[PDB]
Amino acid sequence: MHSDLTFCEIILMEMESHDAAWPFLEPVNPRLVSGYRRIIKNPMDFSTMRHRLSRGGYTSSEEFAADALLVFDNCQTFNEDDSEVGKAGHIMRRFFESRWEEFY
Ligand SMILES: CCc1c(C(=O)N2CCNCC2)[nH]c(C)c1C(C)=O
Ligand SMILES: [Mg+2]
Repeated sequence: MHSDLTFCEIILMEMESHDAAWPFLEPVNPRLVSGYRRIIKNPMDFSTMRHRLSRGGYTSSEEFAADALLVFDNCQTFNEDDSEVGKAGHIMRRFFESRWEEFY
């Protein structure tokens, strides 16, 4: 588990500092985004994952991956692939997938 969570801290650090991370560093404000609340049932973002890691809320690295993948599933559900947020989400999703795979 210490091995699991060490990897999680590395990959989240790397995602938080990525150029394409800007749509995911804070929760979407649904008051500012028409339709977000109706369409996205389980919002997720990097600061929520950071907060959860800080309070010890992740037991395994599979839990952590489920949150990361939820970020990018939400992104592809709500944003067009050719939108600014959609393009950034594909960059971040490919980064995470490839980085997760050269560990496990
Ligand atoms: C276009 C709105 C949007 C942002 C976004 O612009 N920001 C993230 C929140 N903090 C400020 C910047 N991020 C996402 C994942 C979305 C949507 C609708 O999926
Ligand atoms: Mg693949």
